[PDB]
Amino acid sequence: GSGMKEFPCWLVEEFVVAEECSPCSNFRAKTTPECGPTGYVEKITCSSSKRNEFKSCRSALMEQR
Repeated sequence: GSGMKEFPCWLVEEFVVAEECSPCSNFRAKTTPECGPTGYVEKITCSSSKRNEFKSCRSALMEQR
């Protein structure tokens, strides 16, 4: 309707994967869209204002023997 604008910090700031992405519970994924393609969401912090966002990463490459 109005056109609310909501964005992350990694899109406008430098982020650092501090916490690898992991599976999303029944509510974790149902609420987070990042759990759609990979289903695993990591925790990246932005050096700018130290902001931790919920991103999605590949687990098959992060840790797959």
